[PDB]
Amino acid sequence: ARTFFVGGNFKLNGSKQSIKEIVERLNTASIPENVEVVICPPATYLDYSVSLVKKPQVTVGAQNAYLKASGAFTGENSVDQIKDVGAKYVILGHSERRSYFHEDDKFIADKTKFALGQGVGVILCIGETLEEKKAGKTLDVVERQLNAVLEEVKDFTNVVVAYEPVWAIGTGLAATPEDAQDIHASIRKFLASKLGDKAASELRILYGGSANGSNAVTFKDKADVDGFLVGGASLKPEFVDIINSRN
Amino acid sequence: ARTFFVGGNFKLNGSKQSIKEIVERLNTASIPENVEVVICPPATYLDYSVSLVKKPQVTVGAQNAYLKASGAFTGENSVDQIKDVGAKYVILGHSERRSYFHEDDKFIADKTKFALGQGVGVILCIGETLEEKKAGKTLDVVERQLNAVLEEVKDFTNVVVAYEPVWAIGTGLAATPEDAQDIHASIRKFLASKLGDKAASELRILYGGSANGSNAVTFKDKADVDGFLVGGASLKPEFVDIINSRN
Repeated sequence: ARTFFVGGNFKLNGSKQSIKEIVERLNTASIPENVEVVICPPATYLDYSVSLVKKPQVTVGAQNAYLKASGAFTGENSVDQIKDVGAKYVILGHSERRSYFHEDDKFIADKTKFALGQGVGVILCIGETLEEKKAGKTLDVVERQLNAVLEEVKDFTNVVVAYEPVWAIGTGLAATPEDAQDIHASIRKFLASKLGDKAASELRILYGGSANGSNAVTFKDKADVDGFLVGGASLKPEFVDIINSRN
Repeated sequence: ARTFFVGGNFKLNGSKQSIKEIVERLNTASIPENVEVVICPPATYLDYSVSLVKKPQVTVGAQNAYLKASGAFTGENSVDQIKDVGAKYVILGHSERRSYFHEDDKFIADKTKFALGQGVGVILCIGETLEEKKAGKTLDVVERQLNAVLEEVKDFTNVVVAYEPVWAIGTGLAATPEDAQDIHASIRKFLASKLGDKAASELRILYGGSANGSNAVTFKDKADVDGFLVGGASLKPEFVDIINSRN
């Protein structure tokens, strides 16, 4: 079956002291043996985070990387350097980068192929805005975003897809577990038409909307929801509750 | 007088092993007592670099940071993280980010004001392209870039300016020490009209064109060249020669 996957996107937050607390808590926490947890701290703390982890179920990932391993790209992160310090994943296509930093569909596709090629797992993010949602373009958007990646990537074995309901950010709107199940199902069905039912059935699709200790359990019976890409809750003790939400 | 300043921009290069070698060499190297050396490794190696440095003249800097200390900005570096791990500087406005990552004049200005406000030193980069050079817009460009920063920054005490002759990168053209002295003098005179002669006389203006162990010495008698923002050579043993180029 698809292994429950909980990613923790710290975003631009954390210090050596606060992250030490986050990791030590995970080191002593009682969590399922068959769960995959990936904490994603700022690049400045990747090495340190890896050094602190003493839990088999926990690995470390970066929040972004470039499409080349090295070169004259001042300010970027490299998947090879991420690997060098012991990290195992990289978040690509996060809505905050597609919007604020104008990373287009192909940029994300190019980064994904490169990361996978260097042996680094990818937490691929997709999602539509409120405007796109109201225009009834939800499927058109996620399909366009995925299609771009499919042009460069044929194997999603080392990939997990995170659906971000951008339309629910600061809009006074809220996505429900039913909303998640519906779109995850459509996404899985779409990817099956492009990669075949088998690959589609093995792909973890994570809910990337507001996920916390209080509401994680409300998604436990959604068949096509295989985990989460947690936001601010990943910096708190309740992150452990999310990991145990399907016990 | 102005203290000689040598920055080493590693760009997207390095491994824990290679950086250890670079830092250990600087630790045991014979360098001037009155020189400020700032090595700038990828964010992934900032903490490790600081931990290895044992030379008083050597400090560490990041290659880029956002204009906020924390928040929902997945993939960015924060000036507070720089301070947290003992780093002291941040490179802002490097040509590679202005071009490839579409960072405009105001974005750099905002980042600079924020970085300085947090007590982090800034290596402010400016420079014109081949087209701008050919159109004789060199001065118009550097002045435009600086003016944007001046709108937000009124004190350059904790700033060092790096002039990048982008027009000499992969174009078949080469800048000379005479070219550097001329533009540096013009930059200083311009800033003097805005910040006053005293502030301008204390400002370090670094040559950011191709600078290596072989040609560093050719800039020794140029009164307005106060140092370098070294590229590829900062990854090699000759970086030490650049640091000693004015003995």
